[PDB]
Amino acid sequence: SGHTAHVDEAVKHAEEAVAHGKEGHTDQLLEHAKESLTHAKAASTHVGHGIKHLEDAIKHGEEGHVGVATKHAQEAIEHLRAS
Ligand code: NI
Repeated sequence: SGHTAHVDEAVKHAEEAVAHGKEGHTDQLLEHAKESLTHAKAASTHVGHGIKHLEDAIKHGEEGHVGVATKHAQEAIEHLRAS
């Protein structure tokens, strides 16, 4: 897709990852963070910050720290929305 659609899908999935994370839905946050990341990579400086945070969100999620994965996914949205 073009840049716009990828950024949009990256934001939407990151929003859904955040929403899952606040509910403690670790695997669902992971599923969406990974979809967000695929789109953010396909959209590829705002985007690069978003990618870094999504990668961090996935690492922390895989580590059982869904609060920390959530915050990183929120940070990714801020950056992706910047872009
Ligand atoms: Ni594309």
